[PDB]
Amino acid sequence: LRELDIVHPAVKVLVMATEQQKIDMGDGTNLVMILAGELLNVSEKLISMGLSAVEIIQGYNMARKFTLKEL
Amino acid sequence: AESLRRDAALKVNVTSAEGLQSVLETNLGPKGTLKMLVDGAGNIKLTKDGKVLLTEMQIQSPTAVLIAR
Amino acid sequence: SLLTKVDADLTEVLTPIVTDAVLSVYDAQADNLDLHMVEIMQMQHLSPKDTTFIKGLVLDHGGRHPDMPTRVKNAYVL
Amino acid sequence: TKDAVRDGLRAVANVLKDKNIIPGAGAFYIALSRYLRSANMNKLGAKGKTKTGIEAFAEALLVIPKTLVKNSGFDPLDVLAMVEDELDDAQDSDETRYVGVDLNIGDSCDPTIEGIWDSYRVLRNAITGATGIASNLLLCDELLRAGR
Amino acid sequence: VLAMVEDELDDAQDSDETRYVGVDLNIGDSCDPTIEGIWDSYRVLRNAITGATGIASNLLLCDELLRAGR
Amino acid sequence: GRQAQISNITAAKAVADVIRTCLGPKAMLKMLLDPMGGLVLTNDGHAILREIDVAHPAAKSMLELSRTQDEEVGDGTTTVIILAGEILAQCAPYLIEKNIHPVIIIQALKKALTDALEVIKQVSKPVDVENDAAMKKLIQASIGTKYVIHWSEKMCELALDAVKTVRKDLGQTVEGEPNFEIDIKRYVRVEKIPGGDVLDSRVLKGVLLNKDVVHPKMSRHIENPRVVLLDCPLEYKKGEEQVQLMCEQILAVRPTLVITEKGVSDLAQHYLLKGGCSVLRRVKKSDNNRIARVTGATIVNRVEDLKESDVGTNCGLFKVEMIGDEYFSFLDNCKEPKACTIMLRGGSKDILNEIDRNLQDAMAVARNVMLSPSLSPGGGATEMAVSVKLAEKAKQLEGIQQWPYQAVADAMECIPRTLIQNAGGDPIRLLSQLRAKHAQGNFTTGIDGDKGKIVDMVSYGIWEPEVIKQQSVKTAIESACLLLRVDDIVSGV
Repeated sequence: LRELDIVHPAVKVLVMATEQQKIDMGDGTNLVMILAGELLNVSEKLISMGLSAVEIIQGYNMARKFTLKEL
Repeated sequence: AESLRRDAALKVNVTSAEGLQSVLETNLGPKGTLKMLVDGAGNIKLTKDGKVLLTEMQIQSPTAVLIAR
Repeated sequence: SLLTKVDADLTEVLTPIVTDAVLSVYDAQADNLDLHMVEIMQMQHLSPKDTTFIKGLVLDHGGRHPDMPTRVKNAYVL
Repeated sequence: TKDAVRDGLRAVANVLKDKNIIPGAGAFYIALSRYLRSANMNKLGAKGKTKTGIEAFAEALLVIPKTLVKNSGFDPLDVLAMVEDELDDAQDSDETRYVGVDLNIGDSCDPTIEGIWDSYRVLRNAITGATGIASNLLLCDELLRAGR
Repeated sequence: VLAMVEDELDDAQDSDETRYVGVDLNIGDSCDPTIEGIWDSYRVLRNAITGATGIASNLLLCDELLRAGR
Repeated sequence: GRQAQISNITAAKAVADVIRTCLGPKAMLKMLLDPMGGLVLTNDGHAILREIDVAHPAAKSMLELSRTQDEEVGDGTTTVIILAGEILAQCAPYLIEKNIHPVIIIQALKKALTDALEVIKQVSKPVDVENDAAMKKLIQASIGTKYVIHWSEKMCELALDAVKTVRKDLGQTVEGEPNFEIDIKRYVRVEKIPGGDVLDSRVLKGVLLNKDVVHPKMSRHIENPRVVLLDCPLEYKKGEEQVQLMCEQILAVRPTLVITEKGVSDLAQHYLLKGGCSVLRRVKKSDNNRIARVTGATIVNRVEDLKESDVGTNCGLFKVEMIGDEYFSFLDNCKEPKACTIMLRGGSKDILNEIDRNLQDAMAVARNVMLSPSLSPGGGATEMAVSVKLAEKAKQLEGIQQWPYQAVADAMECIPRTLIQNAGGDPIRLLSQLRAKHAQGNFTTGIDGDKGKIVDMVSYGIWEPEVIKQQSVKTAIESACLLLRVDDIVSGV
């Protein structure tokens, strides 16, 4: 990602989030970028279905707390 | 030598205001949307503050100039 | 004011920080309040969820020696 | 985060300086838009032609409660009728009960229990400030292009 | 003319009487339609309000304009 | 050919096109788009015209004529352009379609201007120039809708004291009579004083100087200081005991005060210290002419030529007492030395700068009442009343000038129609009723700006001086005729 030229500024958000995985833990950089790309694909059906993106964000915050307790 | 008058402004001023209104309409409130504004600095910045939005974008429309003040 | 500019998950973290920030620097009298007296430090290292409130003042360049003590309680400043 | 901290300190700054506080979540805008509409009809002390433009100002104050529910996907007409039904029961009784829009549940709410409050100084200059700015835009008949 | 008629109708209710008000096109103020002599039939206005309501409502009911048959 | 005459009328209409809604107290705000991205939201008529870039040369002539009227009077700038602009519009079909000679139209405007001034003198009403309460509602026209509205009561006392002091009747038929003989420029010149209060502001008669004492030990209070004026300062003379000799020439009369235009060396300070006289340096040249008039000391170049005729009479006080953290000097006395110095004090420098321009415009309107002891009805009442008299005098002319003479009455009705277009009412309905009220109403029926219903001006008491109405119609005819005098436009050096 450091050797590639990024055009759309929205892609840089995932690039900056990818470096967060490499600096601290250093492992799992592929798990962060691939999972973040799929969360947008499953949300594309929800954005089209008429579910507002606000409740889509609120749903992930409730699902994130349920996942951390199960780990 | 005719007394016919025109509007030519208020219809454009309201139309230019409705365009700027919709930008800050979804940015208001805790349930609003967070928009990204990057002009020329390559620095990603996300804020809902209405004053910061107008200072980071150069608007040629004269309607948004008074709103910026 | 906090719930507007964030995703509402950071509000619960900054709720005790922002509330205790004004009350600590401002004694209760007529007087007035000064927001310039409240310092603001920016760090890109730790996550925003771990942020905490600083009652005192923090500095940039400290002394570097391996034998310096980690914690010093009731220290005199000169 | 820096924008949220600087906005939070200046919001609390007006709380200690000014002893007056106003509830948010559209509680002030819905009550003001409904009061100004029924005040001029009973008094009739302004003018017959002027009340036409006064109605535009009352209807322009209801956009804020309709905007908060618009981003959440809720029907702005549904939440508007639910608040008006609660205000009608408050006018019959001589007590004081405030009504506000709840974004999480979607129904109305008590702004004193929920804890949503807005500064008095911010909202005092918001009505007067937006009045002069929106008025000057309506005073320009023709755009003047010169200087070159 | 809209303000003068609405202000006249409100003063007639407080006086406890029945007074009809209408628009005078020549002078520009209001007028009494019984004295001026302007009258419309009952069957004309009955089908006008009912007819214009059903036809205009059906226009908003159109979801899409389809082009077929050619 | 005839194409240049069309462009002259078009250029005059294009300039008046902007100020159409800029006439009256209800004038709206304009937005000027600059090529650099700036905007000007000020509603001032004459302030926008200076920033308007125009092409046709006749449009530049309207800007120069409006600039001259802007210096004499503060208001009525847009009134002249609109009035002169509508004359060319009504005379456009007469000059082209009717094939009327332009000088005949110009000559008709000259005869119509004479009859217009006679009607203005008839509709004028007598006013007392010595009444202080009557001058309050007059000057208020330049007061209200400004920050000085709260101090308006105190602002009237500051304006009347400056005008009544420098005015001289001198009525006689021998050498000619200036009415009250007011001089605003030199005598009424104001110097702002930092610090103080606006309510305590008083009118001082004399010359004020902010320079303090140049010596550490000196008497701060002098009973009767005698002002001595000079050009060449005290120092060693150089070509393009000597310093003490220059001091002995001044001490020949033993003065108690010494004022030097330029700086003073430290050598001359010790020589004049034993003589019991204060030393004051750093004095402007423009003030030296005013100091000699409030004192009587003859201005002399060489110190050896200083005359003994200098007098220190009519000096109120020497008090140097500090005001606003700065030592001042007050030459004011209890008599009028044919001049005055207005002392403006306030709580900041921004307030003083606003009172400055406002007080000068307040006294300009005050002088307009003093010069002409008559008032004319405002709010379109004067403009409509003259148009009624023009229609009656058009039937007795019996000539070719009758057609362009009737076009003037149509332009006289544009000013009251202008206030109606900004009022929001029906212009055709109001102008038809307003014209009939002047015949049987003794021109007492005006137009109300705040409400918008046609009412009389006797109740609200809206009145303006005659000299503004005279100079408005006089400049408009001179501006309209000047555009008709040029039938051809050429380019090149």
